[PDB]
Amino acid sequence: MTEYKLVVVGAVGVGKSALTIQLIQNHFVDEYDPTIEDSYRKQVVIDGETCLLDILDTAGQEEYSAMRDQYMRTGEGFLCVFAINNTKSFEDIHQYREQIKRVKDSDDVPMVLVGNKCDLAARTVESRQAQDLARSYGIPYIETSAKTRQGVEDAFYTLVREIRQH
Ligand SMILES: Nc1nc2c(ncn2[C@@H]2O[C@H](COP(=O)(O)OP(=O)(O)NP(=O)(O)O)[C@@H](O)[C@H]2O)c(=O)[nH]1
Ligand SMILES: [Ca+2]
Ligand SMILES: [Ca+2]
Ligand SMILES: [Ca+2]
Ligand SMILES: [Mg+2]
Ligand SMILES: [Mg+2]
Repeated sequence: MTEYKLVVVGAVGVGKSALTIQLIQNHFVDEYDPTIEDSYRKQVVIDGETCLLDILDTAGQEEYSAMRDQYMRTGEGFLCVFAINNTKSFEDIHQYREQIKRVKDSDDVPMVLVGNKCDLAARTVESRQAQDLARSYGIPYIETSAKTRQGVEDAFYTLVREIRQH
């Protein structure tokens, strides 16, 4: 069957792991355990196609930035996550995209911009601000909550649909 290699990137604490775990295991992780690098694999049906999602959950701790080149090499599409209550994480997106761009030597790498924690009211990144960033990259912007599940399937499935346009 078709395999899609997805990679989830973004700053510390934005909810990369909680998003992936909500998608794959259908529950919310409330606690914080920093990730080094974990892999998840699950068979799903997307738009009638039975396929395998292979998802790499990466570290947001800058201390592990040296690992980024390797995972940017293998991935077919990237979920670039920030949190809507974390302006610095939004500003950090470009460093993730710029490296993805250099490593892929491409300006059309499949990606989706994700604004996570949309269940929280302490918003400092307005939807339109993120829409503008995504537009400049030529990719969709989607808001999610790993806590409530809002947008979670949408974000990952949209990334699959982006890879399919490549
Ligand atoms: N309210 C709310 N909290 C969230 C959401 N997503 C993650 N969190 C919380 O934010 C914290 C960090 O989440 P986590 O998924 O570990 O972040 P991460 O981006 O994987 N961190 P790291 O880069 O260190 O691996 C956890 O306490 C988690 O419960 C969300 O959508 N809503
Ligand atoms: Ca829980
Ligand atoms: Ca390279
Ligand atoms: Ca692009
Ligand atoms: Mg994590
Ligand atoms: Mg502002």
